[PDB]
Amino acid sequence: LPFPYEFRELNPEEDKLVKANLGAFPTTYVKLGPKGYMVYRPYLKDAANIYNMPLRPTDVFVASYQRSGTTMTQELVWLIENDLNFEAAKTYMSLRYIYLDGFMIYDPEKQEEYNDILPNPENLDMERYLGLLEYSSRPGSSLLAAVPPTEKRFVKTHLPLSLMPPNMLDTVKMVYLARDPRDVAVSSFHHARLLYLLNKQSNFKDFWEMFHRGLYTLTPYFEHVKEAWAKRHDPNMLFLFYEDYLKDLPGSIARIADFLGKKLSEEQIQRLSEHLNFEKFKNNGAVNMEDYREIGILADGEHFIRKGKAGCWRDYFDEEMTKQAEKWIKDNLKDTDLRYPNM
Amino acid sequence: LPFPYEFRELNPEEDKLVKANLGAFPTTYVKLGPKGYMVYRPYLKDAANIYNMPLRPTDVFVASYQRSGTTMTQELVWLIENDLNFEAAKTYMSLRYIYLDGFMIYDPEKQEEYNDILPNPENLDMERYLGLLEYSSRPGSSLLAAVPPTEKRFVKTHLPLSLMPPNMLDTVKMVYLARDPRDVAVSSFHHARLLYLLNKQSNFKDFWEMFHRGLYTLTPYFEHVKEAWAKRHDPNMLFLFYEDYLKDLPGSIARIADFLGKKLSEEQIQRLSEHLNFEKFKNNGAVNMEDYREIGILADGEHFIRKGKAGCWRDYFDEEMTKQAEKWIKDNLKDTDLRYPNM
Ligand SMILES: Nc1ncnc2c1ncn2[C@@H]1O[C@H](COP(=O)(O)O)[C@@H](OP(=O)(O)O)[C@H]1O
Ligand SMILES: Nc1ncnc2c1ncn2[C@@H]1O[C@H](COP(=O)(O)O)[C@@H](OP(=O)(O)O)[C@H]1O
Ligand SMILES: C[C@]12CC[C@@H](O)C[C@@H]1CC[C@@H]1[C@@H]2CC[C@]2(C)C(=O)CC[C@@H]12
Ligand SMILES: C[C@]12CC[C@@H](O)C[C@@H]1CC[C@@H]1[C@@H]2CC[C@]2(C)C(=O)CC[C@@H]12
Ligand SMILES: [Ca+2]
Ligand SMILES: [Ca+2]
Repeated sequence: LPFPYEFRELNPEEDKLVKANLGAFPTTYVKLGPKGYMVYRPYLKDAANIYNMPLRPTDVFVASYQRSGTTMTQELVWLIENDLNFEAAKTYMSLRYIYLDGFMIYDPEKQEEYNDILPNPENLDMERYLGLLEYSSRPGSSLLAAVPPTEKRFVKTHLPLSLMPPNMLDTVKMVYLARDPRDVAVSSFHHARLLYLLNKQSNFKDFWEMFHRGLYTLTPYFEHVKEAWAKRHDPNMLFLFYEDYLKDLPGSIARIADFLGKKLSEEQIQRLSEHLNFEKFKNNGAVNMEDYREIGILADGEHFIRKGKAGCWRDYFDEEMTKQAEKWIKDNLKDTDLRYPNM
Repeated sequence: LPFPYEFRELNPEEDKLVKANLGAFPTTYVKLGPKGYMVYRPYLKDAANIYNMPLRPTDVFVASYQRSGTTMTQELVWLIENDLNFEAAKTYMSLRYIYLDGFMIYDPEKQEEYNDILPNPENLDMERYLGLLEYSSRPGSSLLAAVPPTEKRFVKTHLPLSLMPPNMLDTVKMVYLARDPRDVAVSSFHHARLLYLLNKQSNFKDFWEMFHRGLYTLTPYFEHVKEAWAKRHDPNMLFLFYEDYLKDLPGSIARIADFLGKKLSEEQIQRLSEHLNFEKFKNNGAVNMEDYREIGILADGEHFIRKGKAGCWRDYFDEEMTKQAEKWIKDNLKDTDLRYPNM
């Protein structure tokens, strides 16, 4: 099966906005497909392979537009499939899951350019840093095909459904997370600050400008959610809202367990929910990627697991931005049954 | 005289490293003085008293950074002062010497927490175990003041000179032992394993990391040795190298005897050297503290008197560690006349 998509460069206006906020970061973008999904240029080298990647009936995918509850979901899905063996789950999440599209953010051609975004390149633990860069050079497809058949493959991706094998849900199970885009925006802003992707001179309004305009990584945001929403009633797709994890963690866990063919005891569900307690999780070395800070690539006062709250976007949007966001959500939810819990 | 030192908590980075290797052990550390000597928290309660402890012209101290030849030296110094009465030396070394700072490793506040580091707490001889804990609760100063004036006091300590009465050498005699830090590191690692101080999951590279970085008990290592080295000329200080005990035991014994005001016969020196034979000493119940194993607090395959060799650090350091250790020693020996025999 051939790759049915053409890519396109950003036009002058789009390129101006993006550069003004992300120009310092080495990697550039291109829009892919008819919906114009923003992908880091390096994604193109593995695009056809991903679209045609061989799937296995045992594969399990945790998909979502970034910062929507992926990490939490991965931990839950992993423990449940592995009979709540919390002990075995103490290994790095990055070793337990393959980040299908994680590679695209790195361009080997510009290797020398990446350390220049760091306040102090000199403090880097080079062995580990170069180690990271090498891993990031490996296309997702290869990482997946590498896993032996007698080992259950856990996949993490932020890729929209239209870029992966169509009908994939006929073979694999997927848990897709969606979150209020406004909160997603604030979390993505900080995430961007965490890894030095955003220009230090840019602020949140700038980021929000790129975001709702479909000029940030893997956006248009709504097209992304919509594809998954449409596959909501499929037996192998479990569409969940990040907000529900907060309002009723126990309840979400039951749904995930059932979706995976497991019946947990009220006690087991309780044990899992406690394990997912924000403070405890935020301090869980296996999932917070704090070891990245010892390597030297994380910014001061930023963490992968941040605040873990819903609705905090009100502390970042001014009157104008607020209305602009309302109109935007309004327009994209018009003539669809998609609705957010907290909205 | 007031205690001229302030203490300081470990900063986040330092605390992370330490905890990762010693966290399971109940007792915590703090850095003391301008040099930042690592002391177990409980040391603070008796710090001022030790700094101001009353000394006696008959007192004799055997000092050193741990695992540098203290025990051997204690036996030699004791026999020589007691007219080679080998018979009277058959009593426990712990009863013949007061371990000035031995107490700091135990915190009565966490009494319940200590037995939890044992594989089998249930096998403990409780009477003796609680007996140990009680003795360990007594500050060193008190143990010393307790000894009657008509009895010669033998003191053992791993405290640097700057923490004891300044000018102390004006009253007491001290024999200070120094050993190649690399070998000291390997011996301290095993010692740490012996008493269950180190996390069972940590390995030697981890320990060596803490060690040369000044994050282990009574380090910075070089500052410790340097203080004693500077007083090497004083008539009441005898600076010796552990390595010399191996290359020329008879020769070291003569120096110790002369330092103490005793003239031994070539035969007496010979009798002493034989008494200090590694195998024989390692099996000497009065100094190997094997009775601690019957109590139940020693780890399998670990002993106080281990290999008794010099240079064996080469079997524990990999190429990188080796260079890192070379640079480190290089830097601390720069602009000083301090030199190690085997180096
Ligand atoms: N155990 C947990 N409970 C609640 N929120 C959690 C969590 N672990 C992570 N999060 C939150 O999930 C978001 C990250 O999403 P993802 O894992 O998909 O990248 C962050 O949102 P915030 O930035 O709002 O804090 C993060 O703090
Ligand atoms: N009679 C003896 N001859 C040689 N080395 C001895 C000895 N008695 C003890 N040692 C060694 O001295 C070190 C202990 O030092 P200290 O008494 O100051 O704590 C240990 O080093 P190793 O771990 O290298 O074997 C130990 O085996
Ligand atoms: C590219 C970048 C961020 C830019 C540069 O510092 C190199 C690193 C290499 C590791 C990457 C990281 C981005 C976030 C990634 C993709 C992860 O979440 C795991 C691997 C991480
Ligand atoms: C604290 C600890 C080790 C931790 C715990 O098992 C209690 C014992 C009590 C006796 C201590 C021992 C450490 C080493 C000591 C200080 C000696 O060398 C003699 C007394 C010993
Ligand atoms: Ca560079
Ligand atoms: Ca206990």
